[PDB]
Amino acid sequence: MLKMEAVPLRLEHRQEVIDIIVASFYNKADLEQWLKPGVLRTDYSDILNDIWNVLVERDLSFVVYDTNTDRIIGTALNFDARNEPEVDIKSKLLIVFEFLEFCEGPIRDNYLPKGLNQILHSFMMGTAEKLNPRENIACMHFMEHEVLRVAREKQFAGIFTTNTSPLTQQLADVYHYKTLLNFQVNEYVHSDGSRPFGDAPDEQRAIVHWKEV
Ligand SMILES: NCCc1c[nH]cn1
Ligand SMILES: [Ca+2]
Repeated sequence: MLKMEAVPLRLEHRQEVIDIIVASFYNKADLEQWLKPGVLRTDYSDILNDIWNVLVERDLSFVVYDTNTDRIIGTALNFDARNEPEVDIKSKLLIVFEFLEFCEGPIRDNYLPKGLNQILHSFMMGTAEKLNPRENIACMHFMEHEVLRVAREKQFAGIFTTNTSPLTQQLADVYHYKTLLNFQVNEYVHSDGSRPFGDAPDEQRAIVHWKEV
């Protein structure tokens, strides 16, 4: 049985967190697959490197250790939704973030509580590549449990995330996240009139989830 411990993010975790996020997203992420070609592994690591110091300073993020091997198997990256760094993104990931803001912005700024320390934004999650399905499932349950604990302990009102894969969408639902938007990703229109995810099947959704704590 997999037994785990959540440790707050520290400055020396940078490369381990990057390796997990890159391995967890590059050529796997459900939105970026439609921007091919031109999704580079360094596009993800460039973003994390720009935000790394503030990410650690805000003290809302954590890694998950396997306490039997003392190695990191997962990580949850969080910010206050109203107090997030903005990075100029020179990569094609900028369209993903603009799409996510298209989903989140209207809901966040007009329907969720105003002020800082209200909305805990679950920004990225990931698990190590070598985890088998039992370990992956267990680590995701452990990270969801721990995001809730951080939210309560840090006195946030709730947890806000856009879930873009079927697994994270279904996990959100069994953890009783409320659906605020279920958007068909192939209908999103970029500023140049194109549809960057237009080739995606009609069934691929971006679901904006919210859970009060
Ligand atoms: N949490 C938003 C899902 C996502 C996709 N790509 C990057 N992030
Ligand atoms: Ca999520």
